[PDB]
Amino acid sequence: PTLVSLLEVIEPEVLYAGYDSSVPDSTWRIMTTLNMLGGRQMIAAVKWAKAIPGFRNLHLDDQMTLLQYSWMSLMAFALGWRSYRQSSANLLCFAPDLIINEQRMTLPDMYDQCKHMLYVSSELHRLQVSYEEYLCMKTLLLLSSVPKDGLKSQELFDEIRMTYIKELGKAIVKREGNSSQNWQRFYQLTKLLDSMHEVVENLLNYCFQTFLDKTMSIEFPEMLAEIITNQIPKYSNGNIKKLLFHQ
Amino acid sequence: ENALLRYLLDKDD
Ligand SMILES: COc1ccc([C@@H](Oc2ccc3c(cnn3-c3ccc(F)cc3)c2)[C@H](C)NC(=O)C2CC2)cn1
Repeated sequence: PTLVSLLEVIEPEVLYAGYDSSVPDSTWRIMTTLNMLGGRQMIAAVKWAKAIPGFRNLHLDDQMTLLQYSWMSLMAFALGWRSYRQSSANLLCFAPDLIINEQRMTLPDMYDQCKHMLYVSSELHRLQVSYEEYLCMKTLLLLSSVPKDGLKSQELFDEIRMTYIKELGKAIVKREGNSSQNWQRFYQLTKLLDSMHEVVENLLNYCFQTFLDKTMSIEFPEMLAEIITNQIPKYSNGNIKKLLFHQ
Repeated sequence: ENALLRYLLDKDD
């Protein structure tokens, strides 16, 4: 069995939001429902990461560290893919019972956050990204940041990261293009991977603010609350080494 | 510190 097929088989199931369509829409209602759903997406992300070949061999501390950094990169990219497979859109397919449409985008403060998510699905569409390439890219996003001093199992991590970089390369060759275009596609796809760092930084600005401002009454589940509580001090003390393909 | 995440990684799925 191929390494890419092993990443395919562990693709998490589609979760429903539990959004009652009969009651009218509001930004607060939608944002609250999405945070609660986000916690359930992140609980499934732990199960997902554990089944990625090589991940369970890293020190337990490194496993926690990687999921804590990458949480938003994983969710924005997976949503971007899900929304791109239901395109031409212009829509964010958060769950089958909760799709952010053009009318939902008009709601106060909705667009300002949605636009960073819409950039991801627009890029996968523009570059006509395949399933195999996507699977390789999502695993590479779990391994896109490390602490300032590095990981406990850094050597093993660098070995695992190189392995999945090579896996991405195999999915590019399959598109049957000449080596000049093969270099072009890799440059293009790894540029989107690098640009995820900015998408996340933009999404986390409004997310950290809604979490810290208790007067906004915007609830986060225990799983999301725990990640944000851990991440805020690390971004504050500069304890993050964002890995870049292009300099 | 990060009780829920450590539990989810340590437990058998
Ligand atoms: C209004 O726009 C947003 C944008 C992002 C979020 C939250 O982040 C996500 C990201 C992705 C999420 C979910 C749930 N589900 N999926 C998903 C769905 C499908 C898939 F394939 C992958 C993930 C939650 C975030 C924690 N909270 C904030 O940013 C709050 C300040 C607003 C909520 N509302």
